[PDB]
Amino acid sequence: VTDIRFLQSRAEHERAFTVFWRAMVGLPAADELLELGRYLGAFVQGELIGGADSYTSWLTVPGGSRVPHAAVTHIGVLPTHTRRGILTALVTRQLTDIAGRGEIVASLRASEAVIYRRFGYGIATSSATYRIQRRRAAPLRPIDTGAIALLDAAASPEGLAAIYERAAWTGSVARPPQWWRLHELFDAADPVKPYVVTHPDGYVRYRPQDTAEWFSSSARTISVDDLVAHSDEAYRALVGHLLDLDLVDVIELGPRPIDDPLPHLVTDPRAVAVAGIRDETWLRLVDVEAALAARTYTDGAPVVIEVQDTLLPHNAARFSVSSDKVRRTQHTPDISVDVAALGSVYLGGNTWTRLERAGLVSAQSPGAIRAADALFSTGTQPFAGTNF
Amino acid sequence: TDIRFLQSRAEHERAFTVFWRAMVGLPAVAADELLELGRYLGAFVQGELIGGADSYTSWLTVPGGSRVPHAAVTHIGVLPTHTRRGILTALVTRQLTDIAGRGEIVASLRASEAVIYRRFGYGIATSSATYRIQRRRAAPLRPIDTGAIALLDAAASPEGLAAIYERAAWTGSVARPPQWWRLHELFDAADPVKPYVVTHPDGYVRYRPQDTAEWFSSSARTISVDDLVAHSDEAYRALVGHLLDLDLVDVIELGPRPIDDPLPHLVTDPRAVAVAGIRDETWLRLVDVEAALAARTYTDGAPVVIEVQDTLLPHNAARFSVSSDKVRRTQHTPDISVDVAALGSVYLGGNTWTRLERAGLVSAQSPGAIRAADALFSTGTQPFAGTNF
Amino acid sequence: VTDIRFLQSRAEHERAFTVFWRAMVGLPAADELLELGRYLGAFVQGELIGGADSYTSWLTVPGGSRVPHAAVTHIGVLPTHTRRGILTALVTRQLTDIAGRGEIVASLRASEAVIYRRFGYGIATSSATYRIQRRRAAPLRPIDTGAIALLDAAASPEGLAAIYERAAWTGSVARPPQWWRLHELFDAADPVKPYVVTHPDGYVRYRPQDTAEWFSSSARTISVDDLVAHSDEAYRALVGHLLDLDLVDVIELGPRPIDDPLPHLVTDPRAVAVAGIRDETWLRLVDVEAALAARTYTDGAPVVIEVQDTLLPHNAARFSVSSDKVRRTQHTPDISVDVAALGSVYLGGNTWTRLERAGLVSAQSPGAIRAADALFSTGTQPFAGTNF
Amino acid sequence: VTDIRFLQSRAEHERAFTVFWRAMVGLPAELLELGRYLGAFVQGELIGGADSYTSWLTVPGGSRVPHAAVTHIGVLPTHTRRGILTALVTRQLTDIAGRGEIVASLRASEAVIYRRFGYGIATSSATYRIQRRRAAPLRPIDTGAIALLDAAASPEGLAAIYERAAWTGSVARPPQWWRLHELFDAADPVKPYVVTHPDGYVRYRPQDTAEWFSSSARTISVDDLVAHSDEAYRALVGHLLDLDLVDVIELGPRPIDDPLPHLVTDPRAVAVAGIRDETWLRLVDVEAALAARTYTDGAPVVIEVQDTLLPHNAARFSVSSDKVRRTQHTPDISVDVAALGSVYLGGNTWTRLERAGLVSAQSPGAIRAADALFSTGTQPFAGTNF
Ligand SMILES: CC(=O)SCCNC(=O)CCNC(=O)[C@H](O)C(C)(C)COP(=O)(O)OP(=O)(O)OC[C@H]1O[C@@H](n2cnc3c(N)ncnc32)[C@H](O)[C@@H]1OP(=O)(O)O
Ligand SMILES: CC(=O)SCCNC(=O)CCNC(=O)[C@H](O)C(C)(C)COP(=O)(O)OP(=O)(O)OC[C@H]1O[C@@H](n2cnc3c(N)ncnc32)[C@H](O)[C@@H]1OP(=O)(O)O
Ligand SMILES: CC(=O)SCCNC(=O)CCNC(=O)[C@H](O)C(C)(C)COP(=O)(O)OP(=O)(O)OC[C@H]1O[C@@H](n2cnc3c(N)ncnc32)[C@H](O)[C@@H]1OP(=O)(O)O
Ligand SMILES: CC(=O)SCCNC(=O)CCNC(=O)[C@H](O)C(C)(C)COP(=O)(O)OP(=O)(O)OC[C@H]1O[C@@H](n2cnc3c(N)ncnc32)[C@H](O)[C@@H]1OP(=O)(O)O
Repeated sequence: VTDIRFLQSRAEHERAFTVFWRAMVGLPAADELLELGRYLGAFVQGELIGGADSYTSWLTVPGGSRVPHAAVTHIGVLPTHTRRGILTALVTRQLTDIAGRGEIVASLRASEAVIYRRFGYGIATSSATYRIQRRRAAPLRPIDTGAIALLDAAASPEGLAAIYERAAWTGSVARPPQWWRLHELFDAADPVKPYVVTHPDGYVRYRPQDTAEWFSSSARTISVDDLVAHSDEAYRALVGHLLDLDLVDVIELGPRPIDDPLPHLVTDPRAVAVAGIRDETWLRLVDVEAALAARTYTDGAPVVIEVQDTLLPHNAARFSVSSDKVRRTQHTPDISVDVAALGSVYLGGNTWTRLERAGLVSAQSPGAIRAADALFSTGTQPFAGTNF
Repeated sequence: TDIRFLQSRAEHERAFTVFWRAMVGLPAVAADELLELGRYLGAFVQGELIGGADSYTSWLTVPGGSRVPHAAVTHIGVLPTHTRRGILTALVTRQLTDIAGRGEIVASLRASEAVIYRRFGYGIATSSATYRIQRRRAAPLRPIDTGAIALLDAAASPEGLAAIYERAAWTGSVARPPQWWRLHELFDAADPVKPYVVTHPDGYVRYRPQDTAEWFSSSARTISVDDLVAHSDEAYRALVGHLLDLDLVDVIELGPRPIDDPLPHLVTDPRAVAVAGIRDETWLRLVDVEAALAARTYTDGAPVVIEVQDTLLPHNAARFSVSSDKVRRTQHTPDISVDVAALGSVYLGGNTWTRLERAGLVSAQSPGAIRAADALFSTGTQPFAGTNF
Repeated sequence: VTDIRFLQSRAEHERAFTVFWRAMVGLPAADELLELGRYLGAFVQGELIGGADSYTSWLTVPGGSRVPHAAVTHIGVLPTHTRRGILTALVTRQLTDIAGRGEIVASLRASEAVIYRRFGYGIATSSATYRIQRRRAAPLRPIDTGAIALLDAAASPEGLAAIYERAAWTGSVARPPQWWRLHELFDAADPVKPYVVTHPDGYVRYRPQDTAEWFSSSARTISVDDLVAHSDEAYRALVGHLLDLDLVDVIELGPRPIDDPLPHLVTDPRAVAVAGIRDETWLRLVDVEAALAARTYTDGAPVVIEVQDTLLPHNAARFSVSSDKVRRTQHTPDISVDVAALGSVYLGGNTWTRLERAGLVSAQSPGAIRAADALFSTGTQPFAGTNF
Repeated sequence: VTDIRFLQSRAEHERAFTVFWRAMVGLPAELLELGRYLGAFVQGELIGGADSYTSWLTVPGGSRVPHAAVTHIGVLPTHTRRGILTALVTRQLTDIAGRGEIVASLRASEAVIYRRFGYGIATSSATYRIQRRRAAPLRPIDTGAIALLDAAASPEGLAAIYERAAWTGSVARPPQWWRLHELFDAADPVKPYVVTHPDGYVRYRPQDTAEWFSSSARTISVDDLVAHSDEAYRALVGHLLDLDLVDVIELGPRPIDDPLPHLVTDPRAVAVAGIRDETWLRLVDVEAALAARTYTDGAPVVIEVQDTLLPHNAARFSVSSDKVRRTQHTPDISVDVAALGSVYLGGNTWTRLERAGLVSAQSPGAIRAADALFSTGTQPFAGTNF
């Protein structure tokens, strides 16, 4: 009755866009936004009623390695065909196809947080929203900003793509040409054009809010939609530019890392308030063995992790993880966990102790948890400054 | 201007009114019930007491579980008629030197303003979070065993809850002396809404219903959890599971809680748990840096040499070789340079070396020096106190 | 000093539109949206300074009969000519002209509730606005939905007009071609296009709200502007479709009947909240005898209602009303009421007991009020769902 | 394991109160009728309960039927989802039947609890906000019989005025109810004004008194308006509209069809600020309830009632203005007892419940004939909570 196959014609590609938009209901150019050969379709009695797509991408794992990543998106089923196992059919077929392509991880941005964990996706990174009261944000230590250059209207999508390409922070994802084309359209839809300030090692985009009432007796606020900084000097210089921007009362940064050292840049840490925290990267480990081997660890003793994976039985095994070697093992495990929770830990956005506390990790010794956290610990919280 | 310790009870009573004046907006009990007799410092100009700073004999749990001698600093304040004259600096300098002589190695406080104490070496070492849970959306991801849960609402005593709290082992946890419990006896008496107290063999939870006059209103029946003590993973799930299953409750507000509280991982809908706010908590001041670094545990990494800057306590201004095996003073060239305030921020695991280096508070001489230091100091849980003073 | 005549030129029709817009102050080709030979103009010293218009329409009265109805609208006088009796002159001529056309009722939508009762208009229907918390709205009984069809971009204004034409609910009014052309203009101006879902016996139009901030932690809301259901099965199927939309958090229905059985469709009636109730149909009985005879009654004993009418003395008489016959009588009345309050009861939107409680009905015999409610009682609250 | 019995000592009744308060969680901190409180005991400890009061309820036609005012229902959170409430409700309803009472009603804390037991939403209440400056009377309103009785009001005197209540949906206010409201009035520092009429009274309290003499909207709140006559109703409301310092008058709870908008020249001065379910009605004896109410001079209709908890009501009833008896004739209408309760007081019609899928018709005119019989002129309303 229901057939799941890859889309193959421009007519099928265009219909999948209409189907995906319909399922999203409230989402605000034709097929120059897609990558040919990765769009799955769900057909009942002939008509296309759902689908799931992905893009060839990479993902930066702890240690800087850039792993093959499938950026899953465009998932949706028409309301006339929901609750029939169609998404499950799409996701199972998609992950198997992602595996055959040599890709090691897949990630998405969930429209609802109750959908994808049953398929092995785990919340691996989170994002924060900061509101800075600029009048209270004098820098604790001097900030240079000498290399700052204004590029407001002269900025191009090709120039910002060149700066972003050298992104090295953990959790960062590829921004293909199709992603920049999509944001060319978003920029055209907003009448307020964004300011672009650059540094030799980064840039920052910001837009004024309620401009019709700028001179009012309220908080003139700007909104930063992208902050790319490949060096500590660039991070401080770019942030320092905002703290020194005249006429600005409130600076809103979002999405930003949950451990962004904004409170440590100012004499008054309370000038920086966290206005919200949200789940970001839903990571699905497609090849668990290859994923664990692509990431780096600390000089600890090896720990054996038994992973449970129902959709991909190839990952259901025991792995000895160490800074020296990652191998399949038959030794008794130190930790047993499902692939979804392993994905939550994989990028460093969660620890083994906290997932065990929630009841998602089974330990054989109280110090097995400590040993595993000693290996997997990272210095920065992972963060994907990009949505798709 | 004379800075001396208070001695007579009249001076202790006057220092409380002086502290209340400095706080301006703080909400009848003898001062001796809430004070430690030999620990209150006073600031005198002419005969008049115009400021002071106090502390309590306490402990603090550092990474590794060790319970370190800790000075719970509080009651700090100067009258507005004597501010900007160096009086607080004289109080803090005398207080920190006295804390050192008592053999206590750390001091912590709760700052009324975030712009006061970093100049004295205090660093934000822990933070607290506020969660709002939409109970209808918070069905447990895995089944939660609540059979050991017992209702103890009116039968709870300050002495009985103190016995459960004493077994606190989480990093950042601080002592709750009898004076702390006496103070919260008064806060409970002032509030007409009495709190529910639900217990588990390894913990307890206190919660209070909000706007009771409009309880049956359209919607948004909220409860407020002011204390969640759980010494076990099973106790943690049972106590939270008790909250998620409470009938008639629409919104559950937890605060203050650890910033890494695994509430989003307990429920099928992580977005049923929303972070409503994050605030600085522990302002930590390392009084004996060497003894503090030696009391905590580290991972099996290579040693790192940290050069510490300390202006108030030059005894700490030195170079320390930090490793899981030994912590000693060294003359070797350092791998990392930091002031004592930022070292305090990292000490409990609430900050990493990379993020402080990014803010310009850490100077590295090798690229991997930061990575090596974070490998040693990293911890699995964010530090958290859950108690104020 | 003041001349009242019908407009006859397109230049006059265009100015009457400018006068009406000026009188409305804050309201957002005109001959395409107008019906000629029905627009009255008020001329002072030659210049057009006010007017009153109407459309040839019908109105569904209790029992299903479709009576000749004058859809009055476009009433307005310039602020430089108010409080001079011009509206009273406009309304008197209009109602007399409506009477000569053989039309028996007139209705309008009042901009202010203090204007039209002095002319015999009474509030005959009211409308409600519902907000449904979708997560709490599981159906009490299973609702089928196989006959539901998505028709979003394939919908035509002509097709929905064909579905609306079968309207049989009490209070429903004609939607002339001019009305649909007017709503073509509203739909073209809004960049957000509406979803159109159909059933063999009805349809429903809905629009997503704040689409720019759809994925944020704020309740994703849709707004239903039209719900047409000619059968209980169509009503349940269409509403059931809304309750099953996967990404929707809040459903707003409005305007809807004040007795819409939404709370009885769900296990949690409090998932449906009434966000407001407002007067809708201002009904004016032009031919009281013909109106009373066109509607149906219950098998009760006749009651004699004495109607007071100052503008139209043809209605100032006593009428013996029963399920069998409606006649003029000289017998002593059982009930005395002005035509304005009779209009309020005429569609079933009010009862005789409550209007007597308000002091608008006088009873001359014991039990006359009780008897009158038995005849005039209806099972459904009247409702138009259409504005003009 | 779990034992369900009636309480027998005041010590048990008092703990049942604390257990009820515990289950209610956030309810604010003698008041009982002995011999009507059911308790749930596991190993000698009381962990749940359900209580009721001897009361009456005004059904269409004015008849005052024996009514069980259900309240105090609650189970400790350590013993929920084990069938204890179902055991309490089953025992309670069978006990209500044995006492000769024909209806039971309650005020539900959650709307998702009691329908499975046959309770139906029979009345709803509304909250009105009147912009007093815009509320001039449409017709002149007399008020010479209005008398200020503010501090001279007594619980015993006001209870005598309420006793003459004849509107459909009204319930008895026992002495225990007035004692409970004596306690609420003593706790509130703002004492209520009490204005009387020969046929009614009205209680009102000023809102936010601390900022009265200079703010945006000085509002008063009317918590009780009892009026046994059209003249008393207009006089009492007219008194409120003529209070010189009041900007906004808030009435609640009031009937959903309160003719306030028809009293003023500006109907939009009266806004509906909210609508909430009120009476959850459970027909304990369907036949006797159908007989106690009045109907119009229509043709008989046969109603088939479904009732799982009380099979005595599972039958077919011929309803007419002359006679209500059990019959074996094929029914014209089929309904479960919960939905029949929704219509019983006139707060719902057969057409709207059928449209919601709660009524099945066997004849085309059966729905229309049933509405002809059951129609009432006033929406039912219980100006009282318990
Ligand atoms: C990467 C992105 O683009 S995120 C965008 C996701 N898309 C949307 O939100 C569009 C709107 N929604 C939809 O299109 C659909 O509801 C989908 C795709 C989310 C789900 O499609 P379905 O065909 O209904 O899924 P399926 O039948 O396989 O359900 C599998 C299980 O997940 C559950 N489930 C699926 N979707 C949801 C949901 N939205 N909320 C809660 N539970 C869900 C089902 O109950 C079922 O559980 P069960 O096995 O215990 O019965
Ligand atoms: C643990 C606790 O209880 S926290 C409670 C702290 N108490 C209060 O906040 C009460 C209100 N404030 C006060 O009483 C006083 O302002 C105090 C105690 C904070 C400071 O007392 P002072 O006598 O003015 O301090 P002192 O003169 O030594 O100032 C030292 C430096 O800190 C600065 N400083 C002190 N307080 C503040 C403040 N509230 N805001 C900003 N800067 C301050 C001074 O400007 C000075 O800086 P400088 O050396 O560059 O000139
Ligand atoms: C169907 C629709 O389109 S409704 C749209 C109605 N139009 C508007 O609201 C536009 C703005 N207003 C206007 O154009 C004018 O004020 C109108 C049309 C409301 C009234 O026109 P006028 O020529 O001033 O009316 P007119 O002089 O005949 O007044 C008759 C009586 O009604 C009263 N009246 C008229 N309008 C109002 C009002 N808005 N508020 C209160 N009373 C009014 C007058 O006071 C007068 O009472 P009186 O005899 O006791 O002195
Ligand atoms: C008249 C008055 O006083 S109203 C006051 C009502 N009391 C309260 O609201 C206090 C808070 N709630 C409680 O104490 C309890 O939840 C009670 C009393 C409502 C229910 O007690 P329980 O022992 O859990 O009821 P019980 O186990 O018999 O449940 C019977 C059914 O109703 C359902 N149910 C019972 N209470 C609820 C509720 N609050 N929400 C949703 N469903 C419920 C159960 O799921 C069960 O359904 P099922 O047969 O499909 O599995």
